[PDB]
Amino acid sequence: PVHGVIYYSSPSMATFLSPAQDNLVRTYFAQHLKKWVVQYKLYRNAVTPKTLEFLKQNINPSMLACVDEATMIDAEPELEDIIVRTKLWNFRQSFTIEGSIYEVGSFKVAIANVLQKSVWKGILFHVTYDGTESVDLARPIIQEFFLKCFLQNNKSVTPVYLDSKLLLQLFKQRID
Amino acid sequence: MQELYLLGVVPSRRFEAVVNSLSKTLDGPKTILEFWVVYRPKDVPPNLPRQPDSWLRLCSNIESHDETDTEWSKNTQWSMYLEGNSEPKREDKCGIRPVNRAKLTNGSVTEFVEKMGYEFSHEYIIQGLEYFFFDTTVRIYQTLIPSQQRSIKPPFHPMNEEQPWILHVYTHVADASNQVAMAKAEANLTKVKTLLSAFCDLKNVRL
Amino acid sequence: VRMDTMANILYYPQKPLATTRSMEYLKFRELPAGQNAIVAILCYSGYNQEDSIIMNQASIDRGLFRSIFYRTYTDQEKKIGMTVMEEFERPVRSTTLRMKHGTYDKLEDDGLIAPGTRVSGEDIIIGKTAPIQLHAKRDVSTPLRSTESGIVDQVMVTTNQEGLKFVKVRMRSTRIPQIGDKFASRHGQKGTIGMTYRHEDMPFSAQGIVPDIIINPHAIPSRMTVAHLVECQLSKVSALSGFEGDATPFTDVTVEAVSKLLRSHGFQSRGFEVMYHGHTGRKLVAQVFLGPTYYQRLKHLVDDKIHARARGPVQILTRQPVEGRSRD
Amino acid sequence: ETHITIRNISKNSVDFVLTNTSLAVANSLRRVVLAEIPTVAIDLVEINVNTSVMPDEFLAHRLGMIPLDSSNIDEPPPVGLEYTRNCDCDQYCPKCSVELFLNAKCTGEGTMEIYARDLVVSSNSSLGHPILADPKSRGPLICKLRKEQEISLRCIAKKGIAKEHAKWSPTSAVAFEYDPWNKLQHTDYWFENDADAEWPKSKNADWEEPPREGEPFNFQEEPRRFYMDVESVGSIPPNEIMVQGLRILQEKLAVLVRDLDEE
Amino acid sequence: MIIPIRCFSCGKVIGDKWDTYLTLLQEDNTEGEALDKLGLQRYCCRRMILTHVDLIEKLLCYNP
Amino acid sequence: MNQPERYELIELMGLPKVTYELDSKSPNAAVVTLEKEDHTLANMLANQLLSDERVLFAGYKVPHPLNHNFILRVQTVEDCSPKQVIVDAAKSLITHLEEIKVNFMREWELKMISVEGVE
Amino acid sequence: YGVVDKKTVGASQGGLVHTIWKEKGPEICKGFFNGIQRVVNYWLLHNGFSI
Amino acid sequence: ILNRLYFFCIQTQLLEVAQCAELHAVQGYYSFPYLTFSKGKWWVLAYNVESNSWSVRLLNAAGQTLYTQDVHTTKGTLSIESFSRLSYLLEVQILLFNVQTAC
Amino acid sequence: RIRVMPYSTFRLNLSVTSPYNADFDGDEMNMHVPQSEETRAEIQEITMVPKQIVSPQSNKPVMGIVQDTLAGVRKFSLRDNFLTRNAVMNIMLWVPDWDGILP
Amino acid sequence: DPNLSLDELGVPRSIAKTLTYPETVTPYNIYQLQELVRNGPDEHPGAKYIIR
Amino acid sequence: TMIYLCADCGARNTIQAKEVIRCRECGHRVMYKMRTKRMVQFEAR
Repeated sequence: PVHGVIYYSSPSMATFLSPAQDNLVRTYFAQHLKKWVVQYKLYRNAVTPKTLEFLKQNINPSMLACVDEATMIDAEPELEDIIVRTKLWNFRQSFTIEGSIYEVGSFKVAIANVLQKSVWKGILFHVTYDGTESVDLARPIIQEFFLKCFLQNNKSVTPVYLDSKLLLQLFKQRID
Repeated sequence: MQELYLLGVVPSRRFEAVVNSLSKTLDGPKTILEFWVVYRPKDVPPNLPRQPDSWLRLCSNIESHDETDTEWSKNTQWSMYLEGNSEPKREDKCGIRPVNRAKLTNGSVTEFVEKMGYEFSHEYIIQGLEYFFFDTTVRIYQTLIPSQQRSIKPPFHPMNEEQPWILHVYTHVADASNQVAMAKAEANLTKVKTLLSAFCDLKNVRL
Repeated sequence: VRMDTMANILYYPQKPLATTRSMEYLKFRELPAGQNAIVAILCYSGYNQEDSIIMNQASIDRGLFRSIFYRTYTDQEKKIGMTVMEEFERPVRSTTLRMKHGTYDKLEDDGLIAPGTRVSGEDIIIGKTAPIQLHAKRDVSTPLRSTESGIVDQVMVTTNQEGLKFVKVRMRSTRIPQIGDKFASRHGQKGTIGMTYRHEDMPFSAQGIVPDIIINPHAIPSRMTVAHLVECQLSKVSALSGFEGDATPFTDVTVEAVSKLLRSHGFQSRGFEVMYHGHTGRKLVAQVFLGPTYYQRLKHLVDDKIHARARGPVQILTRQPVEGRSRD
Repeated sequence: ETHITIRNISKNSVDFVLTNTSLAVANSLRRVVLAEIPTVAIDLVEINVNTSVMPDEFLAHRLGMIPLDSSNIDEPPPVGLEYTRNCDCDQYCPKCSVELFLNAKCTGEGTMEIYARDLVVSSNSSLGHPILADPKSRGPLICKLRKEQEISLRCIAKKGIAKEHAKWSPTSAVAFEYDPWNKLQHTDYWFENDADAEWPKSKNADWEEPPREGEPFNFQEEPRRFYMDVESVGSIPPNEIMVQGLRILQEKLAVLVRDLDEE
Repeated sequence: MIIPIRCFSCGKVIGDKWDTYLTLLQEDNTEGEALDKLGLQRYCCRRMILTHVDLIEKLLCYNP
Repeated sequence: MNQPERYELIELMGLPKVTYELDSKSPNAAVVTLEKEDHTLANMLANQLLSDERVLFAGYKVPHPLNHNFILRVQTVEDCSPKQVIVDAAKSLITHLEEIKVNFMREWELKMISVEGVE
Repeated sequence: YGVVDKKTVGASQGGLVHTIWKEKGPEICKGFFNGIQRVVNYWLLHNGFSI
Repeated sequence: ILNRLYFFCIQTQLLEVAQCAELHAVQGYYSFPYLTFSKGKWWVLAYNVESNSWSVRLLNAAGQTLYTQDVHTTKGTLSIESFSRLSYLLEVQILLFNVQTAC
Repeated sequence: RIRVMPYSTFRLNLSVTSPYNADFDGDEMNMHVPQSEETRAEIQEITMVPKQIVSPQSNKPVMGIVQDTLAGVRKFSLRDNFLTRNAVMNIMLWVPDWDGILP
Repeated sequence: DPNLSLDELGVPRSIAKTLTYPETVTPYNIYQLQELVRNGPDEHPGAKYIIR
Repeated sequence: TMIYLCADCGARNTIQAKEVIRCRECGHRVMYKMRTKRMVQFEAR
């Protein structure tokens, strides 16, 4: 069940080209990076950092990645924000992942416009498919449908494996 | 989460007799068993929030867990609390303390508060009884000090084994902005106070 | 070097462009009051109205009429007695009485401030003490009027006679042009800034430069001040020449003369020029009289003239409100 | 078709001509180039010792305007840093702001003359390096010194557009002139004694008509053919500016569409 | 004090163009017109090196 | 001292960049309020937006040179939309821009050769 | 008919300003100054005028 | 809102009728209350019915069409859609006629 | 009625300058804020730039279009000045209470 | 300023942040009026002093 | 106590509180004060 989110230098068209496809549709696919910065120093990096991003995997778990970057605990609150707000912690220019996952058939295509606090970042694409096969028995052939509909100006970034793994994979684009 | 509450000691000699005046007429009994760690965020600079609530309180409910089973410390359910303090000028009135009822899901559990670097401090275990009235509930207390740090094995350490039963009616408001649940739940639990007054004398205590 | 109260200098002074052959003596070109500004008389927007002007922000950003405002605080050390001492010791919140809203956190061990510490607000800069458990230390130290800000140029500690110590503190405070500051040419065109348009908005045309400030055409015909005009037609002509154009009071030099000198460089023998709007790109129907001149950065700025009261201090004898200044 | 017809070029300016396009777009390009075009410039100095004659305040404002290399810029991570405002790091970090140094002293007794040369970047071939408009010189002048008047400055640049302070625009001015004779009469020339006789024909006037007749004048006619002429500071090559002009002008139109087709 | 650097109206850098300017109107027998040899076609800013006062040589000689 | 913050010129203070809202009066006509971006984007969707026969009105005007924004009214009347009229416009623009972005990157190096080289 | 100048939009006797004031009281009366002093300023912005 | 109940419950009905002959009725190509009907697997030739009325309105735009009013069109099911396809084959022969009329 | 701009001067309305016989030569003008809700009423219902546009000194107006907006009127009320359809539109967004209907 | 209604006057925040203008607590205000205090006297939409 | 600097020489006078204002290896009696360290926050506008 290989993951394969792709960043793109040619946005906008996802809202436009995918509906232009003659095929079927499903629901929402939006998620949100949220950079953090402790109001004082000390807690600066690593295990005890300014760094933090609760990660809004809105689509399924509804559970934030309560993660100070590579610090693995997860929770819905939110209430934890206020807990973190004890005369503490700020933000930084995170870029949210939001969109448009749709039913297709043997495979299905998650879609999301990506948004820096500076408004825009650049659309990501994903296609879930059966996992019994080895990584590339058909993944490039799946990418034939990344060329159908044709997709352009893709970034080289390649997160790789259900979808809970995408959480760590967010970092793969977050660390960029 | 604005908890509203009171306090009233029950000597153990009259305790279960009170329970007869309670559980027969109420939901429960439910024995409580939850291992605390009230970690203190020793931090710089002043003015620190420094208040007892400001110190963190990871809250591992374990009541169904074995008294000797080893997986507990980061597999059995945990929680966390800072909570706001009960209201100023809350004389005799049930104390109103907003609460962040944290929850968590990973093999890592405690670690994040030390990922926040927070130091260990005092610890105990809620171990009393609780009796429902819808969203409201009474929570009579038992808070034995654990036999060793991160040790779930009894006997534990009440300040006296002639332990006071710190009876404690309560409720949990979602948000304090409306007058509704204020006077409403205060009335219902004041009537609950009338019920306990048939066998006890609860009071507010500053927090 | 001169420690001096209230001083105002120019970041970038300039020679009057079109000047009279009578300044060589007034040593004026060596220490100008002026500053040459690509001016353009246009009726554009409505913020440059009835004796008022609108200036280009791009310019003020690179230094148009940027000035400095040194102020200096004098303070000696009176001694009557008997033998009553009064040193510049740093007030100690252990037996003073009385002085709040400091902060004295900015005084050195010397009880004096060190340049160039960013001073603002009612901050204090020196500290006094006058004898009378825990007694007794008074406070006759001088604070800093809130209305002022900025860093501290330098301090000079010497001796008086008298026979004690004697300190002087000077702080600098850059002052930029802001809506509401005065400017006027050398013809009594008292003007005030009405607005600050950024570079794009202003009529970029077609050369294409941009007016540094633009006065309104109704400040001409009634105040008959045809000199303001002439100067600008002549300043221009120290374009492709640099020939410092003399403006000598009575000479053969005429309008009809300078004009010929104009198309001589490719322009309109009369000052004018076509002008392109900043929003659209449309040519303006009318032709603009665009042409340099120097305007003088007048004193008395705005941030010194604003005033607001509301339950402030009051006299002791009459118990009515104090007068201007103070606080406030 | 075409759309542009360049004439002369140099190292600081780019003279050319727009063709099949509308007035709006013209202007809207003039503007773009004069304002919102990302660049590096220094926007924070810390002073240690300064016993020179230029005050600290006066240096900041001056050290600012001195142009720097920008080149690519909009192409992270390296060879381009994103605004220091929306950065993944905290406060100020070399990952989104380039550090500069100035340690000028005095070893002479005559007179010193410190130029833009004496500064020191870091060695991260950003850049970076300021510029040297002067011919085989050393850069724009900063300050003068006599005896012992060493100054010590820490400078760090951020990213900004003219809008935010005229300090950034890498663009001097622009010199357009659509309809050089007077086809559309978008202007009423002031006489004073004889019209087409007082106003000078323009160098760019020799590329059109419609003298003679008495057609009479047209009106179905819109202004096309615009004679622009962009000149850069020397901060970033002479377009550059233009090229990067539409890249962040298209993307400004897009913002719009995406905020209307998603919902 | 010293050339403005960056003309008031445009952006045309003028910090560079003076150490070289002064070495003509007093060292090459060319006119005020000579600046034209420095790329000063606009008014504009070119009245910048021209209308300027060298207020630092005559300020620098106050040594502390 | 009362100088608005410059950075508050290029950064929406939690203000929704775009806002689309009908009018009344007029019928089949809405009014768009782009914020912290104006005097450039606006002029285009006009002297170009009015080029679509589908249109019957083209607002556009900054309310005050202090607030960095601007409105845009479009009427049409009668079939759609007019959220679609301005987008069909915007699209026609981005694509008309490249028309020149390409000619530029094409004729540049082409008149770079005549001034010697080499290679 | 004719042309607007001070004769009619200035404090004249039977002045236009006078005539809507006075029919029908201030406002839209108060708006009159806002309209013309807004419409025209806007016209003039792109009409240019100077001497 | 009752009309919402009507069109929606009927939507589910037709979805059950959409099973065999996978007439997907994806709504992206127009968002009308008239509601799109479509087809499996699929330049595009549209498919529309309403009353229900068998108006084979193939369109893009608007391609050349053909129309019928067979059946009471209340009861289903899948077989009737199969008949629609049976018509649509003759419609393909008619596409060849469309190729004939081009010249 | 206050409100509320930035920059440290009092912006006021040009057509109101005549009554204050004073230009912008860097003049100062005083502001007195009422307190009690009973005076707030006086200086609203009796004294108001609006209800004061006609002093009884002369039973003639005391404010009127003057300066640039005036010079402008002439140079625009001329029947030599036509408006391109191109706006019109633009200039219609002041009125400020617009019928909505284009003339 | 050409852009203010006639009966309009531009008041700089610097001043607005130092005036008043008491205003008793109406039963219509309590909520609205409170927000002001909780805001601060340094935030335009704020206040100074509370009288009892 | 602190250090002071003379108007002419500039040599470190490093003189003590409450004494006499003057110098050491020279003359004149004034003196300014060394600039603090002090890395100071300065915008470039």
